[PDB]
Amino acid sequence: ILPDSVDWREKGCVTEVKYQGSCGASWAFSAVGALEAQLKLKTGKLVSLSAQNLVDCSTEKYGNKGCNGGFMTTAFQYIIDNKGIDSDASYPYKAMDQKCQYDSKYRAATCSKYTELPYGREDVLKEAVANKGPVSVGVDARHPSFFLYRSGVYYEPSCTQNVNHGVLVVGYGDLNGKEYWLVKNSWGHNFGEEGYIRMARNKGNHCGIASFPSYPEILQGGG
Ligand SMILES: CS(=O)(=O)N1CCc2c(c(-c3ccc(Cl)c(C#Cc4ccc5c(c4)CN[C@H](C(=O)N4CCCCC4)C5)c3)nn2CCCN2CCOCC2)C1
Repeated sequence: ILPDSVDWREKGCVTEVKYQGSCGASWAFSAVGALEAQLKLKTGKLVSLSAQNLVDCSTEKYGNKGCNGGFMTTAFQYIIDNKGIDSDASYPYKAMDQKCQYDSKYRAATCSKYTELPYGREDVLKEAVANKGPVSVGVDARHPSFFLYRSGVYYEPSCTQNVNHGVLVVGYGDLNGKEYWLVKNSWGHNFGEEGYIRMARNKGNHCGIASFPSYPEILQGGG
């Protein structure tokens, strides 16, 4: 059923790693990264979507606080409510709160709905990553080892299932045995392995990677 390893970069479904700088917008980058994959899947076009759009426009109605943090799930809801999100090129990232400047002329994607996965279920997360696409997740990124990660599979004994940082699961596999989740971060290419971190998989919901997963969908009609 499920492949032993998945890497959605292999299908050209993952945009370049972004750099959030001095702005707590990991939640926005995680959300656009998940939708970028669906847009390529459904239309063949890979285009970076506007995290700034979310920072500026998905605000108090969505419990989001711009550069002070927010949630992928309600980011998706904003995109649904708004009937669109702009391309990154048309609405570029400035790493600060701005007035909402959404322009339907430059809408690059929509969202029909989003699905939240059950808490801590790494088997269900694996199936979604394999069968649906990259999944937005929160992790516990509070511990210094996360900041210093360079290579290998990340395991932090002090990690908890309480999450405060948004990332994108773009695959999974095993490094010489050691099972991992392939995680796209938004701290630029100088973080980890060219912007990516392999996070311990199947170790009791390590760092909360499976605590609050979600993914959006762009539906093609229905029956
Ligand atoms: C405690 S819990 O784990 O139990 N859990 C509690 C329940 C929960 C959590 C997450 C979740 C899932 C995924 C992510 Cl990614 C995040 C997050 C986050 C986040 C992202 C960024 C920042 C902060 C937090 C905190 N501030 C940071 C900041 O300001 N910075 C400025 C200085 C430099 C950068 C940092 C930025 C949170 N979903 N749900 C379920 C839906 C919760 N409903 C969502 C709609 O509304 C009402 C609440 C957290």
